[PDB]
Amino acid sequence: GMEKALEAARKAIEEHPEEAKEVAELNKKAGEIVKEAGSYEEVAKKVLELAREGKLSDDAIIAAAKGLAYDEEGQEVALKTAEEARKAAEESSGKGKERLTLLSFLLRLQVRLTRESEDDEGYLTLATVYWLAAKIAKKKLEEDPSASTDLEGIEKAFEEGLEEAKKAPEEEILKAGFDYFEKAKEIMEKGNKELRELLF
Ligand code: NA
Repeated sequence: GMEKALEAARKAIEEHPEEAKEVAELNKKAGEIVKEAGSYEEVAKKVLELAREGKLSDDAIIAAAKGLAYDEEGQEVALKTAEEARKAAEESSGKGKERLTLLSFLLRLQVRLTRESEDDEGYLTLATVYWLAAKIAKKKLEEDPSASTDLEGIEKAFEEGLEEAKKAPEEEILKAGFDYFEKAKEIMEKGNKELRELLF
């Protein structure tokens, strides 16, 4: 059912092109900030450390995970940083564990999107559907506290949200796309602003 869900994501991009183009440009800006802050191994280690020390906010982690995964060679580094974040989050607490868990999840999610898309416009369409999956995944974690805050538990909630997202009605995916455009604009504006100050 992924085909029909992509069709509803494309309608949202056609019905709000100015917002979707802003998100796509905010995504390339995150890629530039991370690419230009130094080598991909330098930035990833730096991004992991700042996240482990509670200095990267949730929006700056979203932006860094995108920027580190928008390069094929970066995908290997982003995957390495994902496992390091999970092994560091397991030996951490509070914000350290929480921030590194998001970092681990978002790195692998962005590598997945980047691998499953052939250009930036295919990425924007697929990311719209994953945004609905995340909301469905979040409610699953909110309804069930026992659900593992662990990376392996969030991904299972995401897969369950992704399966339910492919089969959602047209208007549900459509409205989720307009919200993605709205939220991604704010998140990436603050996230890139914060990555800029910390990485240079
Ligand atoms: Na870099």
